Amino acid sequence: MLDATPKEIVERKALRINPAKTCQPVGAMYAALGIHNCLPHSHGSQGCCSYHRTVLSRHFKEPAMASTSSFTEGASVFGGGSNIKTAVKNIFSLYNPDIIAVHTTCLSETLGDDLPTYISQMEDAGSIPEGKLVIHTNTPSYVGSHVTGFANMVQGIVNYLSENTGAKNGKINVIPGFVGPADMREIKRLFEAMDIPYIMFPDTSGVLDGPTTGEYKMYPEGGTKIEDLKDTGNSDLTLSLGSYASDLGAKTLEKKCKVPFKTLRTPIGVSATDEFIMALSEATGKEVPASIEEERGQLIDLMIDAQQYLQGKKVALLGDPDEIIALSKFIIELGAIPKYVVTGTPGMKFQKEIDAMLAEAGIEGSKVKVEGDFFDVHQWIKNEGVDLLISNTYGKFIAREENIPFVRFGFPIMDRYGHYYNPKVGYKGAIRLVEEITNVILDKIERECTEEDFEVVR
Amino acid sequence: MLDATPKEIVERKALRINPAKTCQPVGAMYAALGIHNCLPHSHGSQGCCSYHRTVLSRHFKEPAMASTSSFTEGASVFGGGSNIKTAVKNIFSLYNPDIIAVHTTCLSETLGDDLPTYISQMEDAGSIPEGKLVIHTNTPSYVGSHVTGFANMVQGIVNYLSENTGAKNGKINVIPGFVGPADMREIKRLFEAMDIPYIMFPDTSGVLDGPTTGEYKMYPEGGTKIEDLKDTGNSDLTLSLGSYASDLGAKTLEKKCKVPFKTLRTPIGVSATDEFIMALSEATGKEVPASIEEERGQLIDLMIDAQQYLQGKKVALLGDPDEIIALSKFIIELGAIPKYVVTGTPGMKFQKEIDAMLAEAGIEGSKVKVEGDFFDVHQWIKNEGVDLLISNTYGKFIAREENIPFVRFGFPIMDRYGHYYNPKVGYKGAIRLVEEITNVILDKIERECTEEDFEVVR
Amino acid sequence: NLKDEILEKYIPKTKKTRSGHIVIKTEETPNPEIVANTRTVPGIITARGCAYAGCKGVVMGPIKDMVHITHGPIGCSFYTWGGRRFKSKPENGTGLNFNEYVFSTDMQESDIVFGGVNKLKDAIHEAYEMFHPAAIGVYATCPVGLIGDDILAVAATASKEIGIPVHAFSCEGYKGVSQSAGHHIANNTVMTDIIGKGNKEQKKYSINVLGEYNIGGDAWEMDRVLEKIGYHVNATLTGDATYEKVQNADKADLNLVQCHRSINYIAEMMETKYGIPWIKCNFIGVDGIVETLRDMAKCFDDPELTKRTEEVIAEEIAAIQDDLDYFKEKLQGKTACLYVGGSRSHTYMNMLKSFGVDSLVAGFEFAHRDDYEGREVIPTIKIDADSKNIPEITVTPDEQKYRVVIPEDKVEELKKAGVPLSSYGGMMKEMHDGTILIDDMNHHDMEVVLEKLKPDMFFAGIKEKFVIQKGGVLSKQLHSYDYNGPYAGFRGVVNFGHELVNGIYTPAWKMITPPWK
Amino acid sequence: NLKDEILEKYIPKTKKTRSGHIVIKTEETPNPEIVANTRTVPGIITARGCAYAGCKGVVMGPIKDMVHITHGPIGCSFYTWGGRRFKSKPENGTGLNFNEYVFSTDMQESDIVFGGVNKLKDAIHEAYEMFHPAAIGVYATCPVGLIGDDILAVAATASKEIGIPVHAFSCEGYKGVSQSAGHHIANNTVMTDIIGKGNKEQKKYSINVLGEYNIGGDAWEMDRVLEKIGYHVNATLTGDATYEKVQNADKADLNLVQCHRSINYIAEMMETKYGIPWIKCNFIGVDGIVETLRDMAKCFDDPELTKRTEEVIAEEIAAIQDDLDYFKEKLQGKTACLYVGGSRSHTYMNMLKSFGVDSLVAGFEFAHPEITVTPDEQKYRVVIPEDKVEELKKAGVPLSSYGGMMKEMHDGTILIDDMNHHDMEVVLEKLKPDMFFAGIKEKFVIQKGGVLSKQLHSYDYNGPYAGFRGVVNFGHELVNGIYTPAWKMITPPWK
Ligand code: ICS
Ligand code: ICS
Ligand code: CLF
Ligand code: CLF
Ligand SMILES: [Fe+2]
Ligand SMILES: [Fe+2]
Repeated sequence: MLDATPKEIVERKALRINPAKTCQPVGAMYAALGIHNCLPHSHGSQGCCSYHRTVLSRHFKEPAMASTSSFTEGASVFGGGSNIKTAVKNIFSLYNPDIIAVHTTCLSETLGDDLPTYISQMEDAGSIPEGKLVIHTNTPSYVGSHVTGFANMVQGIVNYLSENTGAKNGKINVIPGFVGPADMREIKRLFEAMDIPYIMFPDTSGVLDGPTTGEYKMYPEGGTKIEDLKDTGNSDLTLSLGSYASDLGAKTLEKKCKVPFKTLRTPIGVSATDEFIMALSEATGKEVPASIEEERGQLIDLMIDAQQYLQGKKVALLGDPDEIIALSKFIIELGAIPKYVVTGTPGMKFQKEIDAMLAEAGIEGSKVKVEGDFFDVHQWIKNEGVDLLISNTYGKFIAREENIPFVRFGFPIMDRYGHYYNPKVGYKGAIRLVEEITNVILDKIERECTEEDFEVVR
Repeated sequence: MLDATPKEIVERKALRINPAKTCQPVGAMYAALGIHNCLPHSHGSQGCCSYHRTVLSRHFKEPAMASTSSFTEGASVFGGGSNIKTAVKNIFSLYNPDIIAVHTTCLSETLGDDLPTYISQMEDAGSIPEGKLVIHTNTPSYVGSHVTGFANMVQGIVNYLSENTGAKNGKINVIPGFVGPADMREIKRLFEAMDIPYIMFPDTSGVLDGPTTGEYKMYPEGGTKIEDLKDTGNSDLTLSLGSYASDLGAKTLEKKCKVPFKTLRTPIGVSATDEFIMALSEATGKEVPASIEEERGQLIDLMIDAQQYLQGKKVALLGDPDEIIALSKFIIELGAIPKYVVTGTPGMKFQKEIDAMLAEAGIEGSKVKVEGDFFDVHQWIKNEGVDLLISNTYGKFIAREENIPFVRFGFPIMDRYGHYYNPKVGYKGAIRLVEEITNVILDKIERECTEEDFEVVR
Repeated sequence: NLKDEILEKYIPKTKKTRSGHIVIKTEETPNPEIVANTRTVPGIITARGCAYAGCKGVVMGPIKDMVHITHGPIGCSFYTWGGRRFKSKPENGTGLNFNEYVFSTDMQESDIVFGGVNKLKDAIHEAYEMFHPAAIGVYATCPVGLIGDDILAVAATASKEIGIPVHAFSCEGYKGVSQSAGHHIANNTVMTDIIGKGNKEQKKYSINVLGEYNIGGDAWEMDRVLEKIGYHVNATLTGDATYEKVQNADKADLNLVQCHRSINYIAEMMETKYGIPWIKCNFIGVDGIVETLRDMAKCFDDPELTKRTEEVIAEEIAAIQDDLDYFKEKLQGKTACLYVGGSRSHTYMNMLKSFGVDSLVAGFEFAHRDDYEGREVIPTIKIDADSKNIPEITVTPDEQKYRVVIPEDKVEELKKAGVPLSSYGGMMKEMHDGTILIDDMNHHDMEVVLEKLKPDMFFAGIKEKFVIQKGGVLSKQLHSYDYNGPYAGFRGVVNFGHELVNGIYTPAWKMITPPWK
Repeated sequence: NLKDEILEKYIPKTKKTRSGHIVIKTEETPNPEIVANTRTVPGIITARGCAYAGCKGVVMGPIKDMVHITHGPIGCSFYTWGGRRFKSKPENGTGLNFNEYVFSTDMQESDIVFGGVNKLKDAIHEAYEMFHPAAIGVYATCPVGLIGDDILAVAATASKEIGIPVHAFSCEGYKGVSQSAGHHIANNTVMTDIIGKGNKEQKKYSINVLGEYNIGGDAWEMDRVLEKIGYHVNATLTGDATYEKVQNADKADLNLVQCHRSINYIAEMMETKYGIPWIKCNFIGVDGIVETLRDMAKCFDDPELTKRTEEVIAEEIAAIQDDLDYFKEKLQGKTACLYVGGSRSHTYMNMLKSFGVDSLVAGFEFAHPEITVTPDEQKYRVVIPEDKVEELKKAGVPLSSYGGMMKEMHDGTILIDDMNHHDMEVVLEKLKPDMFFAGIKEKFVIQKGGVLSKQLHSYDYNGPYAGFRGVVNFGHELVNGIYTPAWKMITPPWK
């Protein structure tokens, strides 16, 4: 397993191996599925759309609908204008979404396609039926990652939809960042327990974690309603969860509609969940109810009860920046050590936040890399080992080859069932994480001990 | 590991090895901690109380308070009357519970100690202060199991406290059986989602799964309140979940207070949860809400999504009768086979119920045994292997020796952290069960496949 | 009429273009003309992929000791990371195997604006120095031609410096209309620059299996039976292949063509250049396996081979007959539809029919007219604007290596005995009257079929699986095999049947409706 | 003062009995009279166990190739199923090891009403035929005497039919007042019916370690150091012991007594009967370990053994010194209380003191047939001649005697016999110690209050804690506990 990976590290500046990111468009496709009755649309060659729909189905074990402009060599010479006008005509009549959310590929971006022009030409020709909507964003794959793509699509939604009409709704907007449907559900549950009215967007709960009822519905029950997306411009405040995924939209909404915003870490672990709860309380004067305080105390109880298996444990983490920042802090809060910490998504923020929390905890000797990949981490592991690995499915190779306890986290997870029902955020999610971590640590201890070291209680 | 277990079998009628039960009193202590401000009391030699407190702490990673009559050799001659009277004086003055819930040991039962007399003498002598209560049950360890002990303490609660005052409360009583605090939480959540007023008793939620707040409270915030236990005689109906743990109390309540009852299976799996929900609907005329319907449809989605890993899998199960009956049903509902099915608790019902479901599914060649033990199951496995083992912690020896995917379930689980926060009942609990089953099946496949049979998607 | 029901909702322009892609095989016209290999209608919700998928992801990727470098932004590389289940083992237990890696140049904005050729050059050298593979591949993606990168020249410059082959593939995603264009692009370079470059000596009874990618171990199961009968499997293009085996592909006497769509260019060109004849290989389902093995025996015309062929067939059938009987008892009378890429539809229909299951509709992503109706229509076909750009390679006989493998006398007698030497009659030839075929099937089409025919099962891919299953209908995957297999060969019929019966009889299908409804 | 704060809430009668059980050990009275070994006050929330736990669970159970049958209802057996962490390995890789099993007669109502001797006889025979062990043990529980079962006779009859020893132990739970009575019951039968039945040849520099149960691998660690120096460890009673090694315990020249409370009857009787002297073994903490090793050296009085002893000590300490300095830097200045069963209180206090941790309160659960032996004719021998004993004592080696745990503790230490929940909570509230070591029943009670509680019985599922490597394990786990970040996150930020 991974035989070709040398132990000795030679300088590597061009060849990317086993990436810790994918390209923008699927992040925008995911955001778009968080709008009710929306068809995502991929403006480019159809290979992209098929691959992007595919990963979402492998991760969620659910349908993932989207259409494409299907560029051929013709569009490569003359641009994709005619392709997208043809698409929109077929989409509204065959499939009747309420809104089409268009993103782009490396192909249409390299060509410089002018979506705002095609869209106003479509309006003029009457190709967009009364009461239907077409929105877009630009998602060049050679910039950033899928996280950037999600961020760009959220900006698109506010560019086209959000309007301040004078009629205050008394609500808080929450942009949950690039997180799963179970996390969106948990964030909503906590708003509801504090008694705070809100609008969450995007929201993929009830879209990518849906029931089997015996009838297939092209547009599932969930997703934020268009009418509420319009209403986000009448809210009191926007909470932006995860700066990489969420800030662009929150800042855009502030510029466009004068809704102030506050940036928070993705609420994974103790401090980051505490900061989210304190923000809700400070913004509304509402008290923290007993239910929420009990959950927190149960998390603390677990952290203390299980402490011996966690203290000083060296952890390798790979993933998306917002989530890996928050999770790294939780690892430190558990008494463990983020040893190797990598994201494939470019940006200075990650390096600064990880370096800072490591210094605060007195931890020296860790490696933190922005635009690093799984091959980097594997080589690092061969030089100095770790006790725990946390990443998406693609860490399984390292986990097996190096015999490391492994926790699946982030995107995509394509090889276990039900993860899309399991929160990782809030006090409830933190409990789940501690269970998973201690479970795999204990499993290893028990697989490998001699029979004479075998234990009934742990 | 367990090298002394022969493969070839010689019938044992006297030597019990690695039992699939323990004695009544811990079940009674557990039921008692399900009463608010109650101190459980062990009427016998102090070694029992120490062992019984200890297993509850090993299982819950929590305090488990109880007092004891501390019989000495003298009691073996003059009975335990004087010991309990002295105990009660010390308990009220030092520890000041609102109720002392007494159970017995094999020693007091063998001696024929007469608790009703001692209690009425303490009453007459004034050793029980104004507003305080002492209740008892009889829990001979040579009869039945810990499940019988729970049943008996529930009957004791009813015998002493339940009163029909003519003042209807419009509530349904629910006796949840010998299940964990997370199961009690889930059952209550479902009542609340159905908008149905209820009294649950016993209720260990908030007692054996409680937070760390920085201050130790001898009597945790949870437990059913004495005033609500009295009020159980004014309810419209009692739901008895799991006949072994709960019918005795429910029948005793019908005879004493004229509250009718219905007996339901512990709500593990699809049919058993559906039966609980339909009973609640039918008793109240309340509609089943969208949230519960969505949960069920998610369970169904999961059972279908993960079907290939479950179909035809041979499963060995050991544990307590109400839980194993309902879990065996769920195993069949998953498309799998209950191959070896054992409880250490005596009674005909287990045998009948399991035989019946195997025959309904066309399953032959399974072995079902009442008053079997882990040594039995190990021998059977050596003759014909299984794909999955489900049992308490003590299954881990067989799991390791025979290399079998292993799911911890039931009582006691002393070697992982957080299980007492994880429901196994309802649609939510069934989802957690399916996740655990499919995870351990998948982990084994991946651990043992050759490198060229290694897989990114499953 | 199902065709009319499918077409009804399309707008006029679309209805007119789609109508020709739906046909029905009848007794009156058993080989109906179909419109195929045209551009996808924008917005219609296709399952098709791109030419890069066809080239890198499908044909070239499985060559295990060649480093495959995607020259593009990161997604093109990420989405070819283990999703397609070609199986590989290290040759002789020790050779290089890069199956667990994906390699790329990870193009950034600077590469788009200023050209990416310097980064590609550096990446090729880094791969060489780190891994010393047998060869390197460089695969174009959407931006590559547009930004001006000459990958052919970068590759040739690198190859001279590093001393191993470097092959460039211009498989930009927008070329052609589907994966098919990618197959063609790969075949051209494999033929001209890899096949015949080796020097190994030919063994007796040597065959190649062409257009076989060892998905889920299929090729190893094929090889198990072929080697038992007595053949030497010289090369499999390209499932579990080493570079050097492809280089020695010319060292065979007969080419078995499993996937005609993906590998027919190489089959034709090897016949022209080296004299090696081919036959269609149908290694899915008992009927196809047996016919393939009997056809092979007759080509070699060896009394021993022939006797062994019959002994092995008889013994492999006897070992699975109890399972076959079980499948039929459990499944007969059920109905299915299937949706494939470009091949295999009739063999799966035939395997299903051996279980008593009738197949009503066969959908396709991207099969060509020659795949449906036979190569005899290749003269009548005219390449439209969208596919005319893909080079058509021409080879000439190798004076020194050419050989008459089977004399023309024997070739004539074989065709009279029913052996289709160096020909292929198409998928529809074999299908039952009443079969409805849909080229470039889409979501709308699929949903009409489901609603009107109510099949018990609809076999497809990962994008459609959960769509079909949400409606209560079983959908087993024909590409990934739901992470099992093999499905090819004698043991494959058992794996397929076992998994199918397990799927149909899963209890949850009957629990979907809650008891309060 | 503390004694009076603890006593305050007790009702008058309880107050009077409990007063004698709490003492403050000072320079005025270097060892004040404590009341010990009295009945537990009913309802007071003790931690004590029963005589069956002391006999089967503690002393006898660790004998790995003997089948221990519990004669009683199922619980007595169930609660001795792996909770006490004596470690065993099969002898020479191949011998019998029953550590993962518990065996019972699983008494039912019919056994209570009509007697259980017939079920016990069948269970003995089934165990013999199924496992062919070195011996079988039969252990009484609460109902056994009362229902009229003569387990002595049942054992004797079965031993004669099956041809291996079957030992009956009348360890009914209600006997005595604590696990201590169970120790005594086991010791009598081990001394009279097992020790001395062997016939193996005695080796040079032979020692036994008595009252050592190999919890978490303790005995293997102590053997490592002892065998390095050059002793032959003849027998450990009973950690990782075979039945045969117990039978050959008389084949040694010196008995080390680790747990004096549990094994003193055997130490005293082996001296009387075989003339093997003993010394107290304190193999916890560097000071105890080195003092133990220097006393053993003085007893053999062999110049090479004495030299190797000092060489081993120096290198063992050198190997861990950096760990010990780290523990002191991280822990000095903190305070501890301890709560043990019957032993070890002072060794742990000493080890804690070597890290700069001061111990304020030491609690105990219970530290304090009567048989007589006489010199074996064919086997008695003077191992250390008459006044060589005198030479050793005048040079600080207490040969064949023990001073008591209290005489060696610093002044001011408060001691509580049969400590109860009420007492413990007063101590926690008044003294506010940084840590309070105890057992599983107390651990979560203490830790709910924001105080670290590492277990002194189960070692929190780690170990060894004995020996040189044990000091490092203990210190490492202790530092990890104190510095767990969650302790400082208990209060939420909205408070
Ligand atoms: S190559 Fe083709 S789409 Fe012939 S691109 Fe596709 S591994 Fe399909 S129907 Mo995936 S023409 Fe192979 C195919 Fe068939 S990837 Fe595989 S299953 S037999
Ligand atoms: S025998 Fe005794 S309670 Fe001396 S009954 Fe108890 S394995 Fe304790 S303080 Mo558990 S007199 Fe041993 C003991 Fe000490 S079980 Fe262990 S730790 S040194
Ligand atoms: S049709 Fe085919 S897969 Fe698509 S891009 Fe083009 S060659 Fe490639 Fe690539 S990086 Fe992402 S996945 Fe695309 S938007 Fe570009
Ligand atoms: S003091 Fe000791 S442990 Fe107690 S019983 Fe008595 S010998 Fe035994 Fe046994 S079966 Fe259960 S645990 Fe008791 S109530 Fe009886
Ligand atoms: Fe699903
Ligand atoms: Fe706890």
